[PDB]
Amino acid sequence: IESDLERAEERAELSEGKCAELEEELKTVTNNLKSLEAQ
Amino acid sequence: IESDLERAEERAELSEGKCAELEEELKTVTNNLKSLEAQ
Repeated sequence: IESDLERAEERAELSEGKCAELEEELKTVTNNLKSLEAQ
Repeated sequence: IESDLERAEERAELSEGKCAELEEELKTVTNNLKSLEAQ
C-alpha cells in the first residue's frame, strides 16, 4: 500500500501540473481570440 | 495509508476529469480561432 501511495501521489502531482499549464494555455488562447475578434 | 489512498484517488480522478474538460475546451476554441483566422 505504501508503494501504491507513492505512485498515486506522483501521478496526482503530474496531473495537477498539467492542469495548471493547460489553464494558463486556455487563458492565453482566449486572450488571443478576444484580441483577434475585434477585426 | 488506506484513507490517504482513498482521498488521493478522489481528488486525482477529479483532476483528470477537469483536465479532459479543459482539453476539449482548448480543442474547440482553437478550432473556432482557426476558422475565424482562415478568412
